[PDB]
Amino acid sequence: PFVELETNLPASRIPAGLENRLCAATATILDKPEDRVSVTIRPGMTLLMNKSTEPCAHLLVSSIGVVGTAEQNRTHSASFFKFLTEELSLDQDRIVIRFFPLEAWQIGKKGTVMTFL
Amino acid sequence: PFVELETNLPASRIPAGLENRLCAATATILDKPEDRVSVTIRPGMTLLMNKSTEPCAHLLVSSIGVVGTAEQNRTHSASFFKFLTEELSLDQDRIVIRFFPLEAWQIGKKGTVMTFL
Amino acid sequence: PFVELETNLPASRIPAGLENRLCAATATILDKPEDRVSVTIRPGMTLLMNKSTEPCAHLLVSSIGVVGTAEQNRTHSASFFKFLTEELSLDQDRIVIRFFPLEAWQIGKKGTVMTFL
Ligand SMILES: *c1cc(-c2ccccc2)ncn1
Ligand SMILES: *c1cc(-c2ccccc2)ncn1
Ligand SMILES: *c1cc(-c2ccccc2)ncn1
Ligand SMILES: [Cl-]
Ligand SMILES: [Cl-]
Ligand SMILES: [Cl-]
Ligand SMILES: [Cl-]
Ligand SMILES: [Cl-]
Ligand SMILES: [Cl-]
Ligand SMILES: [Cl-]
Ligand SMILES: [Cl-]
Ligand SMILES: [Cl-]
Ligand code: NA
Ligand code: NA
Ligand code: NA
Repeated sequence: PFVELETNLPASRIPAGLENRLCAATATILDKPEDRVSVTIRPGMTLLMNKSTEPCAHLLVSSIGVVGTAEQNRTHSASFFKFLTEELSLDQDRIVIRFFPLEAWQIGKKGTVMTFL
Repeated sequence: PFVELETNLPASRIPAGLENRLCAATATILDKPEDRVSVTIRPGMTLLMNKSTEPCAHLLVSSIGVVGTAEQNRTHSASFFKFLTEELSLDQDRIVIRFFPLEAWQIGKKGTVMTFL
Repeated sequence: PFVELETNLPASRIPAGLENRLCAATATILDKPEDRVSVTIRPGMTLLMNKSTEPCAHLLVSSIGVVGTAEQNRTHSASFFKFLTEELSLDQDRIVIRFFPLEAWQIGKKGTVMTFL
């Protein structure tokens, strides 16, 4: 899986180790091996949500066949929201998630793609 | 909708309130409620366009069923281009747009997904 | 094509001209005109890979009908990996690639979309 957290919060205001905790949370929420989860945090960007620029964040979740249905994404969202709101000290209205399902043929590792690994 | 503007222009060189104006422009161009439009600006990144690193920008537009056909995207592009070129003081050749259609099941809000809202 | 390199390496530690060289490498690897290749580099972001935050990078490759099959992506990956590992001084285990196929109708240029150009 790939998890990206983009926020208008400055790096300094972002809880140390958030990437680690988020890595773990992801593996659990999506039920994928922790050591294959990639976390990326882009802090200090300019963000506007609900015509407001108070602190807020976007969470992008990309994974293979686990985020392709409103069914499971609802469950995921709940978990992630619970995680982020807590960690970042933000209210639900200041967090949005986007799920992108992927396929092994589009993921490249060790000079090839998942498909041949 | 989700609008992301990534540029090699420094934050300082980016017109104050651009996110607000872009938020409004988006709602109009795509005909979606203004209060549900998310704008993100990543300034000061390294960008190369046409083997050149002079100022330029990328606009990413994600929305539900309104950017899925060359038909409507042509209309959108025209509007967005008119907006950006003006605002950013860039020529057409220094701006590129990418449209990504989305589906409520992949958008998470308030601990669930659009699908159940 | 669109190539994005996101890394936890600081801008200063990123080899001067990397975008240019990467632009060229892309055109070659994907066999698309060099002057239509867009390169973006986001340095100094927070990245965790294999539960580790040592230097690492993500490469996102978006293009029209050339990165849609494990077949060709394997070839691409090999090339890109060879390029990045070399340039960035990173081992294979610290680089991940993601391929996103696109369609002219979703790419906007000169106030319209590729489709009408
Ligand atoms: C998330 C997970 C993976 C992956 C790769 C190998 C084995 C398990 C999981 N790849 C990309 N993103
Ligand atoms: C753009 C628009 C929306 C949205 C959500 C609720 C009601 C209207 C529009 N969501 C995501 N992106
Ligand atoms: C990559 C390549 C192109 C493009 C545009 C015009 C002519 C050739 C190639 N567009 C977007 N990304
Ligand atoms: Cl920051
Ligand atoms: Cl902001
Ligand atoms: Cl996965
Ligand atoms: Cl800046
Ligand atoms: Cl630049
Ligand atoms: Cl929408
Ligand atoms: Cl940096
Ligand atoms: Cl890091
Ligand atoms: Cl292309
Ligand atoms: Na951070
Ligand atoms: Na800005
Ligand atoms: Na750079």
